[PDB]
Order: sequence, then C-alpha cells, then structure tokens
Amino acid sequence: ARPLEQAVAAIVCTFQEYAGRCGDKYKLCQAELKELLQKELATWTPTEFRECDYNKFMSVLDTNKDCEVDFVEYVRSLACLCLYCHEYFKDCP
Amino acid sequence: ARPLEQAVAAIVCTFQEYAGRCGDKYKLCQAELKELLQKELATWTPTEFRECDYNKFMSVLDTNKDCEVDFVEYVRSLACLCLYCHEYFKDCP
Repeated sequence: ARPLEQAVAAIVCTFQEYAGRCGDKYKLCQAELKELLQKELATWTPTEFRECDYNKFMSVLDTNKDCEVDFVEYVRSLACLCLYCHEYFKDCP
Repeated sequence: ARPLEQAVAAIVCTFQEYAGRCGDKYKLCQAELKELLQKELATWTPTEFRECDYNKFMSVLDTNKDCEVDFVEYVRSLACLCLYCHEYFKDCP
C-alpha cells in the first residue's frame, strides 16, 4: 500500500539479518556494517564529487571493526550513502 | 533490484516529494516532517512500552514546527519511529 512503510520495514529487516546473527540483537559492529553496505547496496557508487568522502567513509569503517553500531547509527550510515551516491544530492552543500 | 537499494531509494523519493514542493529542495520544516510521517507512515503505532517516548517525539515536532531538518535529520526521525513502533525494538533499552 504505502511505499515508505514497506521501505522502512525493509531497512529494519536488513538490520535484523546482520544484527540477529549472534549476540546482542540490537547492535552491529563496524565490520558488519561495512559488510552490509557492500553486499546490500552493492550497485551504489559515489557521484562525481563525493568520491573522496565516500572512499573515506568506507575505509574508516575498517579502522575499528569491533566497534559497536546501534540502529540509529546504521540508519545514519544509509543516509550518508545517499548524500554520496544519490544524484538528488549532487548539489547538496 | 536489491531490497535495501529499493528501500533507500524510496526514502529519498519521499523526501524529494515533500522537500521539492517549494523553497530549499534540501530541507523540510518539522511541521512538514510531522505531516510526512503521519501520512506516509499512517499505520505505524507505538509498541506497548514506547507510547510516552512516541508522544513526546510527536509533541516535540509541534513545539518546533518552524525549525528545519535536512535529509540526515529526516532519516533519523524514521529511525526513531522504528524504535517506537517496530516490534523488533519492543524490548530495546
């Protein structure tokens, strides 16, 4: 019915797929977040200008693989990827 | 298409729909954010022990109707709604 309801339900579903693997079901570690972004958003690539920002963002996740990531931070990461890879934000400050 | 890519692209779609109405295409005011949430996620309701949190969240948007939020802030609001209305987080601290 409503597109946004299914979309948000889907981002929770993906979080559950990775966070539910083992341990604390409400958390991911940075390694898992990196894996999730690489596998679940595999076709998303940086726009002509946010290439640097993107490369860094993804690289940074590797510096502390065990670091905890909660749901809000996971969703924020998705948002950042939109700013880096979605054409709508190409001109966004 | 990958489920998460479709989901995130839809989240951007909705934002663009509301933010593109008039003014700064990269911003919404909290009044419009509340409008978006009540219309796009109309069937989403707080879980058993998050009614108070949810009520405060919704009341805060009214108190700050004219404040603006960018895309990241908008996505953050969606994350918060998951914490309040999605069963997966029912017992999340």
